[PDB]
Amino acid sequence: ETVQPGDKCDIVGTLIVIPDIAQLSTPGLRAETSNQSEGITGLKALGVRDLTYKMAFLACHIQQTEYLDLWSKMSTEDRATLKKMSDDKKIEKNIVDSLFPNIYGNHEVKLGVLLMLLGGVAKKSRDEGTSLRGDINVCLVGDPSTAKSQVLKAVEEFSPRAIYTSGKASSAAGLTAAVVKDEESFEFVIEAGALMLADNGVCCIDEF
Amino acid sequence: VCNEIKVRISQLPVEEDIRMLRQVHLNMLIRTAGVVTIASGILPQLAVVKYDCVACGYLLGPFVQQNDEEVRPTICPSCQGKGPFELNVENTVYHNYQRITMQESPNKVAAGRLPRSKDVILLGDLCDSCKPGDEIEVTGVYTNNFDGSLNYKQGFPVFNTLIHANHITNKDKMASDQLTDEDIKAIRELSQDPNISQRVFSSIAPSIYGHDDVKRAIALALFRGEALRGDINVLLCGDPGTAK
Amino acid sequence: LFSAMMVSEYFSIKTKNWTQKGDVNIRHLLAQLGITLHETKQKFEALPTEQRNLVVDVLEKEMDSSFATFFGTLGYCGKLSACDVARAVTLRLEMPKSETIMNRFRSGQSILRSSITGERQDRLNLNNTFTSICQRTLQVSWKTVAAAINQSEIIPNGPYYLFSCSRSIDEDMVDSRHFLYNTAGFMIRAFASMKKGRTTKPLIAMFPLTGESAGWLVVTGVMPIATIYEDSLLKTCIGRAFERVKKMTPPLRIVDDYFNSDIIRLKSEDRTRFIDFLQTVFEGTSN
Amino acid sequence: AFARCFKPKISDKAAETLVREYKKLRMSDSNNAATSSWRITVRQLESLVRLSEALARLHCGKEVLVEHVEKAAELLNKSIVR
Amino acid sequence: TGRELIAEYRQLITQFRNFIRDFSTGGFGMIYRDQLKRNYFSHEYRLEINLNHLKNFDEDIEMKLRKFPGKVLPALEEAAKIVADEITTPRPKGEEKLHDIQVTLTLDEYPTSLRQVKSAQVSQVVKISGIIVAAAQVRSKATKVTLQCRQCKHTIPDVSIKPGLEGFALPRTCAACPIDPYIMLPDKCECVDYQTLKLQENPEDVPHGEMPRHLQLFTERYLTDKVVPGNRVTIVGVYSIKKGIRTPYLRVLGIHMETFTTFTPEEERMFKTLAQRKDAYELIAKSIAPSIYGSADIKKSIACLLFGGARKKLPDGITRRGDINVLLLGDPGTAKSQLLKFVEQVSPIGVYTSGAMVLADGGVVCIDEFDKIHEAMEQQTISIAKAGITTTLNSRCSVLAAANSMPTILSRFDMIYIVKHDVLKDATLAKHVIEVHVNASAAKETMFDTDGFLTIEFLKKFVTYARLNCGPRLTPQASEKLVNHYVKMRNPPITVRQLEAIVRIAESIAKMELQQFATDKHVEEALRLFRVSTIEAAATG
Amino acid sequence: RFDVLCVIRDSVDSVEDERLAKFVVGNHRTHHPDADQMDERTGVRLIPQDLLRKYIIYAREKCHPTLPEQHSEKFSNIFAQMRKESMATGSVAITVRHVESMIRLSEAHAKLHL
DNA sequence: TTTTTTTTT
Ligand SMILES: Nc1ncnc2c1ncn2[C@@H]1O[C@H](COP(=O)(O)OP(=O)(O)NP(=O)(O)O)[C@@H](O)[C@H]1O
Ligand SMILES: [Mg+2]
Ligand SMILES: [Zn+2]
Ligand SMILES: [Zn+2]
Repeated sequence: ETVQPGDKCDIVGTLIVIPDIAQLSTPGLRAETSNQSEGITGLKALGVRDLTYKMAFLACHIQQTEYLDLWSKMSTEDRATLKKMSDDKKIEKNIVDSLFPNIYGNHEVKLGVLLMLLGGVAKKSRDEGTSLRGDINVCLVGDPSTAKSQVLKAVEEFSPRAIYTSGKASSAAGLTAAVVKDEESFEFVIEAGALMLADNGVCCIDEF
Repeated sequence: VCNEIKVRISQLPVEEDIRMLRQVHLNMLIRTAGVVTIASGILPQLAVVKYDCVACGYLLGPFVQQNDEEVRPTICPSCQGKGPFELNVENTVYHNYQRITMQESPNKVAAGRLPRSKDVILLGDLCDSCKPGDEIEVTGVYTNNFDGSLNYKQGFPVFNTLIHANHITNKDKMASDQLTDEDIKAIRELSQDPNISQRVFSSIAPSIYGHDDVKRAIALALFRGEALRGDINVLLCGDPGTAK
Repeated sequence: LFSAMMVSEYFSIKTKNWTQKGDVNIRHLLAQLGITLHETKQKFEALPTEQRNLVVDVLEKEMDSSFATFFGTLGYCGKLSACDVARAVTLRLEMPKSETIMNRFRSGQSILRSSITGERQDRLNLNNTFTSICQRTLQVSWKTVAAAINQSEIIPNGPYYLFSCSRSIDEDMVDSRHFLYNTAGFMIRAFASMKKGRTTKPLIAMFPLTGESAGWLVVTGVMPIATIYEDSLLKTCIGRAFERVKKMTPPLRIVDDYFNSDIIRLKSEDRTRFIDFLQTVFEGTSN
Repeated sequence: AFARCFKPKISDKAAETLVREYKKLRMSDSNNAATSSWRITVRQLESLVRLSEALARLHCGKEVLVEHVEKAAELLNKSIVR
Repeated sequence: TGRELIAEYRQLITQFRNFIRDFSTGGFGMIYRDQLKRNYFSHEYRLEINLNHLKNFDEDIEMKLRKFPGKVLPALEEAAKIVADEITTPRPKGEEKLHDIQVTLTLDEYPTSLRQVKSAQVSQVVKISGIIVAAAQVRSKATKVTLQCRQCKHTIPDVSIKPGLEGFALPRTCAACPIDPYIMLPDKCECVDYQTLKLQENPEDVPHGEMPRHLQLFTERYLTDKVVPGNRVTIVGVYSIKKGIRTPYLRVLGIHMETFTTFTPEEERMFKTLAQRKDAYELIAKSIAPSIYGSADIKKSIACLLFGGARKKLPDGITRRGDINVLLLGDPGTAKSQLLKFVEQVSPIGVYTSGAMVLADGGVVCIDEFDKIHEAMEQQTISIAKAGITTTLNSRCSVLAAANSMPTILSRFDMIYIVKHDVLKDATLAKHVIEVHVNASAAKETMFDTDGFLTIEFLKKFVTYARLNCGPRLTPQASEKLVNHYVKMRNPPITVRQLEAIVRIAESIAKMELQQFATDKHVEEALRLFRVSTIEAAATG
Repeated sequence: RFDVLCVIRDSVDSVEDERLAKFVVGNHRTHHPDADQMDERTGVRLIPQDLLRKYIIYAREKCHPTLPEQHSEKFSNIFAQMRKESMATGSVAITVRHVESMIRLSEAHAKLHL
């Protein structure tokens, strides 16, 4: 449980082969196929049945590929550079001109999307259970060839947890979260869709 | 009245998430919390069993019913042989049984994760004590058992796990609608004053300013006509943002 | 047994069940005596005989009274008690007042004859009489006393206490001597148990009538609790007090036709002058 | 990534400025009630507070100042006008 | 140790025989003996016993019967069989066979809550109350069976099966031959009826904000087909677990229920007295809906709708309809729905609603909100041909319709009204109606009614009497007027549909007087009603 | 099916905008995670909320108002006046349902004073 | 379960 859906990871380990263990009968276990493309034949436990195999990776190590105490801990280089950035009085222009270098004009749209990346402070009522939403929502409408898809693609490239979708190639199951059932197991399970993989992040919908 | 007094134990100091239980906690006492999603009906389960010996009429037992077994004898000692067996209707004992499913609270889940869930078993006077949707807190023993079909499902010798409940607190139990003599004296002293109608009307929703017609309609609708519908029905229509 | 206990005078005064704590008090009392709630709340016929004898012994020792009575048995039919048959006959004789006097007499005669036979229809009539009006009369009397205490209807008025209603709960029962005597005797002791010093005055009670007797009141009274009787005879003087109120001038609209002198009918308008005249009589005997 | 750990509070002059700017927005919409392309309700104040908090997070400020409310109102007006 | 159980069993049979013979209410009244004799000669092989009478006779066997019913109850049934043989011998020739008798029980106690049956009460007698929610078809269960071995053909006869929802296991190997060799003969076994029911707890006893719970019931022989869904019942039975977890069910031992076309000479004389009265038609029209003011011609029309015309079939096979149909138009108020509810209550068969058209063969349907079928009205049939189905549904009824306003379907209705400046008369009506509602608030605080109007229970019976008995025709002199009226109106929208509607109304008026024939009087009143109703639509809209 | 209908119309105003804005900003400013009373219009005392709940619970189950016959004279005349004015206006009529609603409201108002 | 296609209302 050190990793979540939507993460991108490096794994170190070994490649292994696992059998179809339901075909065998031994003391303590009879075969599930008897209770309820050609394989290997000959074993005492395989009376008439046959055995086949699947690949699997046996992980030895997994990791993802990429507050005052934390501020103290990022001590020399990060505090120097970030404090100079915080002192910069034209940081709004200097950030938007680096986030969107290929787009001319549209200063209002650039600033609004930059504020959407930061967002407000979410607050909970102390006993009612109600809450005040801190997330910001932005919509773009305009004529053909006005760089709407360019802006959305740039946001999804920059942000760490952002996802891009098209409205013509999506379903209500795949957009946010979905129900699935297993066939290794047989119980029902939940798939985290694109909105939940972009939880605490940005979901971009083109051709809404 | 009874045969045995049970001891329930509360305020155990260490809490665990459902998400964080490991093989360390097997056969240990733990406390968790969550939301009920599914509950079965109440059913009787075998507790203590005795059997007849068909060969000589001797009564075999008692056998305390274990958790996951079909307990039976094999030899009757009074005839020293493997006589046939029947269930003794007259001396078998039962108790109530229920099974529920509990999920992690949505408030406590971190970023982008899915909540986990466990099954909980209730026996005796713990049955029928909660509904789906209730925020509850459970104290019990965390245990494991083998399941060959679960082994065949996962492809590895995994084990099924459960919690046997020992104490429950339901956080969503409403307050008791019972009044003390002090409360009834306060109600009488309030009712004696002449300005009581305007007190009630204006003191409903004190943050909202004006709209005394809506306030009086709500106030007279909280009380009821005597009855032949006795209920007084109210409808509001208004522009968005008008605090309706 | 639970419903039988909760309307009696003794257990109501002991547990104060017109207040909020009554249910807790009776549950603790049953736990002390050693009787289970299920035993009290199932029907008394359903218990086994030894269990019945044990429970009756415990409650007899708790109530601590010298009462004894007669029992009649006939064949394999159920045993009856003379006290229970007396209550059934009384309530078929005296109620409702809208029926004619000969019909009420014949009804009481039929109920009395039903107790000395084993016939199914007769015993069914007797059990219906037990399980409707005999229960309902006790419940209405208890409700009257509880409402009186909880809403403070009883006031001092000089040398006596006065009780008056806004409405009577059931006007068919108000004109019965059994109802009036039992309710007033319960009410004075319930009122005197709440606070000290209330034992030395009589109580006067008034009930209103509506319909064909609209504008009339039924009036009766009970002697003080602290009175000492020189022997067992239970002498009273409140009917004599009402009778001497009637002789005063200018006259009042009093009806005095009953064979019992301590029950009268009074016009609603003459209530104030009646209160003043009765106070004059009790003060003139105090002098 | 660093700036989103900040949780700025609302200062007194910022609260006064929020009241004044909400009044300005609703007044101008009422002056152009038959011709404005989009209505103004209570929800715009929620959006204004969110934009002010985001600007405070951009400048790493520990409190919302007057300037954050002013520039949030300016950006909101420039988005609205149609 | 089987001889000890035999001694116990024969002792129980002796005691139950003594109970059935000796219990008495005094005198020569041995009630169970007399009831058993009367049932046996009525060919009902059953008996019913009160457990409190049994407790007074002997407490011990009653206590044993409650706590061990599966052991003790067959002894009681056997004792009943023995006593019946003693009572009825010597039986006549052809009746020598001794029958088998079912014993049922009653018990006077408070019922147990269905949520509060303790687990200690398994295999004990309990009393439960509830509502029957479902009832399955009757099926057969085997009581005694004959077994035969597959290979060597050795037999085991009269193997008896225990009651309830219990199976039984066959012998594993031959008694005189592989694994499981015995088979069951279909021809040499005994069978009895059984039925399964489902019981719901009473909605009064459900705790606040919860759904009711359910229990399954098993019934046998004379206790089958006694109940229908919706019935309220109290049941005495054994609490059983169905064959470490099991589901429960109740095996029923006793059920207690908690709940036209035939006339007397008194009823016939009452009907004929009303028919002999001169003001009978006006009296019935006044008796329709007395709580609603005015509307005299509309009430007369509703009386004509209730009684209807005659129904005819000529030698060529073409039938002629007897039903009559009425439509109401105008403002949505003025107690139209209350009039429809009154007709629903008074009619011998009928339905109120906003398919539904089918369900009233010989009855009356009231349709509210009609602005929401032409084949149904004229042909008394609807038809369909969609993908993969073609059928016709046929049913005969009269229709009363209320609208709030197609010109096409107006041809299908015999009478039409427009209900439509009341305020001065409405002041007196407001005084009367508000006095009625304040008197209803004060209330909140058998031919005739007290006010001279006819009662519903008499009116419904009288309509059901008249429909099956009157069947009138027209006189020739009555027929002569309609021809001249038709020709004059048509040659000064006149159609044969309207002519036949007028004929039906005249027959309907003559039906109420219990006449052999209709005359010029009934024709003239029918013409007045037709003009007053129909010409409103010609004048308006 | 509704005894009472109500309209809540929007209106632009400096004073109501100020009261609403100050209330909402106060809600944010106090719900940040680390961060005898009388009515204005009348001076009339408020009731504590749980005591008002207990008041309603007692009044529902321990009080049952009676209705004497004499008030029919007021209800009937006012109904006849209202219905006559509505029908003469040529509008939606006032009917017997409104008499029912008036009786229900009077009973509830009696229950308020117990 | 969810997804994709062709006939029917
Ligand atoms: N302000 C701009 N600066 C630079 N390139 C621009 C600008 N506006 C439009 N373009 C160009 O317009 C082309 C279309 O961009 P695109 O992202 O598809 O806009 P769009 O509005 O989403 N088109 P469409 O999806 O059909 O509505 C690209 O080649 C962009 O480089
Ligand atoms: Mg694009
Ligand atoms: Zn043995
Ligand atoms: Zn064989």
